[PDB]
Amino acid sequence: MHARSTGSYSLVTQQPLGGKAQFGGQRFGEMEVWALEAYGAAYTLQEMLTVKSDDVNGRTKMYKNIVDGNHQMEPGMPESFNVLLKEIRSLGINIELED
Amino acid sequence: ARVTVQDAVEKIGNRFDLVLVAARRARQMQVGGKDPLVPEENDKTTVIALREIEEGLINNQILDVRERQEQQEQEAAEL
Amino acid sequence: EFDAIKIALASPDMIRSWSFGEVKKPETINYRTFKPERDGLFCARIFGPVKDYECLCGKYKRLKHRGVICEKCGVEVTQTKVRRERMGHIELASPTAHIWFLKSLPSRIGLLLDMPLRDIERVLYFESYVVIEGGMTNLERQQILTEEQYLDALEEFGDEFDAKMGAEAIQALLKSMDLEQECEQLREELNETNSETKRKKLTKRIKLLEAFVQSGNKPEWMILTVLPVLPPDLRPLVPLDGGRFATSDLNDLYRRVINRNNRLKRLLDLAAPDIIVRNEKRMLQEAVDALLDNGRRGRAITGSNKRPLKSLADMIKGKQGRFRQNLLGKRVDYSGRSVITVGPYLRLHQCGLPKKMALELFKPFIYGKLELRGLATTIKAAKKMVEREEAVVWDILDEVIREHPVLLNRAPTLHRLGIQAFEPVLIEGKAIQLHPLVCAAYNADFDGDQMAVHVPLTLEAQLEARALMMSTNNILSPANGEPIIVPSQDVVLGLYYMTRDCVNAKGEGMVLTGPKEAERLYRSGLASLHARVKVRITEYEKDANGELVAKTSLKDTTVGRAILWMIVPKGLPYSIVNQALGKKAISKMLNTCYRILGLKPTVIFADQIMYTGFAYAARSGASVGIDDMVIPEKKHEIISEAEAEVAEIQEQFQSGLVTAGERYNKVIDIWAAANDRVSKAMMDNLQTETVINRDGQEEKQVSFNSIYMMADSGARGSAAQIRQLAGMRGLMAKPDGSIIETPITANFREGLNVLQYFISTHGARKGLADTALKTANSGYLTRRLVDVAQDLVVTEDDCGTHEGIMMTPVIEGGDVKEPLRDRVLGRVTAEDVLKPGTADILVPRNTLLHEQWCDLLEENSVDAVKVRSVVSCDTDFGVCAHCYGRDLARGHIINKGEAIGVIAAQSIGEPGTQLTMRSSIQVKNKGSIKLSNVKSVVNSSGKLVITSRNTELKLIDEFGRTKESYKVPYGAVLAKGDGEQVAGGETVANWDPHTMPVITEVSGFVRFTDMIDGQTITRQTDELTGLSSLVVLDSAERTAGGKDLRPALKIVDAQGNDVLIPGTDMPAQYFLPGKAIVQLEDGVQISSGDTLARIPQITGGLPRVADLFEARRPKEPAILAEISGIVSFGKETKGKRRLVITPVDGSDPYEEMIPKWRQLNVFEGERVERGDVISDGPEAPHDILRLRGVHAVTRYIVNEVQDVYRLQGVKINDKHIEVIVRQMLRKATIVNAGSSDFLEGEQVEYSRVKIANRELEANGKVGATYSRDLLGITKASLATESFISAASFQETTRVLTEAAVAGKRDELRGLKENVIVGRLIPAGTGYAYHQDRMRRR
DNA sequence: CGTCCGAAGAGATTCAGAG
DNA sequence: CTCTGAATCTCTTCCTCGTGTGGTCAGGACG
RNA sequence: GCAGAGGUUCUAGCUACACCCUCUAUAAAAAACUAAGGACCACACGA
Ligand SMILES: NCc1c[nH]c2nc(N)[nH]c(=O)c12
Ligand SMILES: [Mg+2]
Repeated sequence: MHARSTGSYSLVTQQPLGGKAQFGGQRFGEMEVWALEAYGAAYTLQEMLTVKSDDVNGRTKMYKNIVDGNHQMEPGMPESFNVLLKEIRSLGINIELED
Repeated sequence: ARVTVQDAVEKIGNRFDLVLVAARRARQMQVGGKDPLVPEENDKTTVIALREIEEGLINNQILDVRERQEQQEQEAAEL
Repeated sequence: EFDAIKIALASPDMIRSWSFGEVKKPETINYRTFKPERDGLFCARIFGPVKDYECLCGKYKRLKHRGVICEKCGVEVTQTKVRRERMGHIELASPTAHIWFLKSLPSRIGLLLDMPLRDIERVLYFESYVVIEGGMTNLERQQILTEEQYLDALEEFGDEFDAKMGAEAIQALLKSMDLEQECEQLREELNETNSETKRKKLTKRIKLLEAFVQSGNKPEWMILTVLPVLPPDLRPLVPLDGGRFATSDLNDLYRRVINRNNRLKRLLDLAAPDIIVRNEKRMLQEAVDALLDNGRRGRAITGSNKRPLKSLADMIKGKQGRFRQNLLGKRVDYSGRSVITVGPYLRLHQCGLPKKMALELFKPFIYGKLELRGLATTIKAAKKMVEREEAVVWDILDEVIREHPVLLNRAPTLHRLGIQAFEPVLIEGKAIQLHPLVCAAYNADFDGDQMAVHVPLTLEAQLEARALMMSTNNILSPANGEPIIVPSQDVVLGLYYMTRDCVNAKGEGMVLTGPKEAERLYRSGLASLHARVKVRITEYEKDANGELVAKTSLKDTTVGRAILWMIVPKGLPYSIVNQALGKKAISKMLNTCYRILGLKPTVIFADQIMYTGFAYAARSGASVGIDDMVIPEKKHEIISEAEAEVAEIQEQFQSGLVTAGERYNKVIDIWAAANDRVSKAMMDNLQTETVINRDGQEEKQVSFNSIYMMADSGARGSAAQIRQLAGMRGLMAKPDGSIIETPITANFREGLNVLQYFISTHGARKGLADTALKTANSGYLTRRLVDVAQDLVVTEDDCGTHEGIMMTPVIEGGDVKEPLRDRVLGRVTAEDVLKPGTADILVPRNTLLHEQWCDLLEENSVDAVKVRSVVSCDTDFGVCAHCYGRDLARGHIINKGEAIGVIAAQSIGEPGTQLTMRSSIQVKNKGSIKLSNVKSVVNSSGKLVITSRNTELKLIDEFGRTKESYKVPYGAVLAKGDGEQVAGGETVANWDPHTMPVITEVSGFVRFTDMIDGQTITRQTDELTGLSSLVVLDSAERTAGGKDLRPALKIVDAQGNDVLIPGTDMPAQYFLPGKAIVQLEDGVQISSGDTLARIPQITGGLPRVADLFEARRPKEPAILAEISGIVSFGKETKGKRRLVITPVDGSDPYEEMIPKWRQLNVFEGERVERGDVISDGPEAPHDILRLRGVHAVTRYIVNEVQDVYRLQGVKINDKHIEVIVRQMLRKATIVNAGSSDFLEGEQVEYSRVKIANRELEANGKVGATYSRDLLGITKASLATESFISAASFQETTRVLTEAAVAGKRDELRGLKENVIVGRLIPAGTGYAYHQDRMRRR
């Protein structure tokens, strides 16, 4: 048995380090993502990929919303994507988010 | 407590839209100060919204018309 | 915010623009004060502050000073989170090349300069000289010179000759190269080139040049001159274990590069000897190579226990990089994990959840409600109240848990039913209880299996986990329209024991009032569960529209059946609960309830069935004992007789009558017969053994043996497993596959000998080892299938097309494997299919075929219905609703949005786990016979010998339904005329399978046309026929003159007057192949059909499915004709046997080089058509596609995949395979450019070329001719137009390099590229939002 | 106190020998 | 006699989660 | 922190997303506000 609502974040800023020794969250692997995509699941996918795992401006906002009464959500953008962008940019390849 | 939502999806065949149109009602009853139109049977806002949809009291058109009426009242309030 | 991600090639100016400083010192931190280094990798003025709103020198950290730059330390007071956003740059002393572009699949810089990769490798690492700007001397600009050769050339002429060494030479060469001039020159040479060998390289080079001139890139940007660095936070170096403070693989590489650069600068300013400077340049280049991609050159920088260092490239690709470990499969919060438990008291829509787990999963809601109700004031007070576990906390938790679904999830979630929603029911244990009925869809097991509990949070999530994922809404499986909640083990046994009959039990013949009286009588004890009585029962029938008519009658049935009637709802009739009620009966009962009634009563019916089954299985006390396993009494006699037969066969072997193989086969056969007899005896002694006194003479009854009750009902165990417990085990197999002669003649009830146990261990170990890798293979196949069909969302409603595949019942030749009533249901008619009666439109043009419509087609005996298929859709970027068909899990037309790609991928991936990893044509019934493309020529004997070799025997009954289909080869001796009512059980075509007779189309006389005796004609004494026969040797077997004189049989007269084939003026010639026993000697009268010659003549598991989906060429592809023409031997098999196949009017002489060892089925004078087998073998899918069409390939691949799947027993609807096939053939090569911008050799997307062709056809211009291509799923997915979805599948480096060079821009719009980004996927409930966003744009 | 010191197939290649 | 089909040579990939244990690195003087 | 300063407490508590209070030279009267380091490799086991 191991249930954790919240815990210390990783270097990538993903909140669940994993395991029982250090409070962790069960990995929502690609297979579960595909299983959600098979249904009409779209909002739960967003809320399990951005506001639940790694969004420094989303997790605190949703915590404050939850402890206040309304269960809304601010999408934001995953920190791991910014980490990927920086890693690719450090490789001599210019990748940007065009508008 | 709504166990099966088949009666609710009769109103909206798409089913994906049914979730979207009930989220608005649930937010209106949770965040906004709108009383439910069905007898509140000690159920949460989501189940109340689904039950309201089943009876035919809440859909996209009716909710949009109510929002338009609220907008008109706001216009009257602001002179 | 952003709408698309754009990739490109980084410029030195852009690299400096990104940088916020200039890293110079190869240090990290001080191991005394632990402070950011002055100009090291871990700095503060270059990258950012270490502590929030505080300077390094700790001076004026007001926090109102942000944006102020403290001059004491040099840092600017800002937020700490800026240390993971800003970067720095290193100024390389000498230019260094990028390994990702130099050493890749196409060698970008090698392709650009048209220089071999070896020479560039040599010059780049300071080994050889390339002399840029050659001049008037002998050597040119791109000449390669050796070191001593360079010295000699320099001593010879000291003019503008410039032999450079190092990456500077490559930089100068790239700068000097003018792209446009090379573009026109390469195009001119492409025009000049005649063949395709040079044309391939020409096209690739011109494509690279055009890509470079199109996007905003420069050819000299590939050589890095300023190296950027990762933000310092991203490389942590903070283990803090015992003060070590040293765990960065990336940091070591950066320090290496910096140190090499600094040493090179020092040597350059010190004017060191050229050799030393060049060695340091080599070291710098090696360091940069290791930093970018370690292990690509051939060596690996290491030292940490001799383990390779992790470079930047290793942090992006693979299964551990930040592309498949942190971007797709993000770990989530609000999750739990525990073991499972049964908990039968639960309903269908709820599940157990431990209190201690729920109090931590739902903590924020508890805090919120505690604050709202006023129990606590601050979040700290609520926290303390929660940790104290006070009584009020539990009451609050019982309120925040009332209607909050949770997503229970197993680990290997293959299909969509893996993660299902459930309402929580709070329990006091430590395990999440799972409803027994839903333990089948999960593949759930109770031997310690672990599940994960996730918690939806938002209102949309809670509504969705109620209207899309609750267990009540998932009744029918997405793949096959069969129920997914099926009673499995205990409930079926209880129902079977409940609904049986005994010939004489207490309470027989009593006239029971009703089911209430039956229950009262059983509970009291005056009667027994199973005893035939007469009880009136009110059966409600819904024959009237929405009206339930009551029919009360005295039906003859047992007490147990009468008790079960209360559970059954009103609508269903009574015949459902009057049978033995095994397992298929219960499943059919549930299905009929779901059909006649709605979904709402079905859930209650299932729950009541489970409860009653559990209760009346507990009341039964069904137990297994040793006395239950009854050994047949005749076993010893059968074994003794089998041993006697074995001894007799051994005696025959000793006498030499039979051979070793014959003896082995006979022993195997007699042992198999003995096994069959033993099994039959065992069954006859178990199924009806009970004899009971029926008020007089004893009467036989179906037995009540516990093993037989557990096997007949279907609870657990088939007939073979019962056989292994009482009868002989059987003939076990040796590891290689040979069946061991001596079988295991001992059951499991009796003792098993040591040798017998070893032989059993063989097979057991084989099975376990096979499964161990079956799992991984199925996982990989499922992943590939998902990644190939991720972007398929039903966008439009009606395609509007008029084409479609032709669905017909499939008959292998023995019987109809799949009737038309199953391959048409759930699909929309492509056109107006009419009944056999002419001018009688039965089904309209566009109608969904519901069960009633399918029945109408069966009643009229239609056996050919045109059906719209997803491979024939024309809507670009997504199929339409009508083309797809039925939802297959809901029963209505598919709603706009449901992702039919992932669903089908999982549906073809989930069954893969259980799939294994390793003459006289007879007639069944009476009906007419058919022959297509028949060369009927009756011989003198009076038999229908047919020259046609690819014709079929389609037996059509009086009703028109094709009962069976066969095939007859060249010169097949028939027995019945075409279109004649044949008899039953006879052989329609009794031809000899071994021989290949060459018959005479026309009679007359025999002439030896190109058959001079001895060389090809060999009249050796043939004692087989009692007369010297002119056996034609094989093409290579005969002499050189035999090949020179191709064996041909002309038809002539007594005076050599050549007689022609009726229809063609040329004389009839029979080009006999090799090993052909020709009988009629030259100058002998022949008959019109007399046989001249006589020629006596893959895995199907998971690898078969993988090979089918990947379109892998077989070992020996079937050589097919590319055009319809007359075959003619080009030469005498000189090295490669040629075959000139030229048409009658068509002049194109298509020639194919057939290997000599390959069997050539074609003649040398026949006329093959496009798509005719010339060399027998497996048919390659590419050839089928390019020859027949897309519909034919689809019908081939779907049929083959279904044949593989049908053998094991699993059922998958064909549309799931069809969408994958459609996702395969997405590419099309342009044949004629037309008036469009497309070039000639260019793989363009089919949708794009179709759109361009439509646009051109709208005005007065011609379109573009294409040719559909079939790529493998592992290759089609890698050739998409998005560089962020292909990079997530395989070969990240290659995809990234190819995208960067071309400067592509992914416009998202996919179903995985939005998962990576982190926004609404445009498949599910986000479809409306995404379409609104598109409307806004 | 820093400072310097197997397998299985695919691509990606040549080699080639005959007509 | 130059590119046919036929070898020849490097390259990439190989389920999916838990429960855990142990081992863990660059480079020591030096002015 | 109304700006500057100090702050009950319920680690630390003008930024981490933060937030509030009283006060006029410097601390002291008061309640309501929020979750910090995780680099790699071998071995064993479960569905
Ligand atoms: N984070 C601000 C802070 C420190 N101490 C405090 N004491 C009280 N009463 N209020 C506050 O807001 C603070
Ligand atoms: Mg299990």
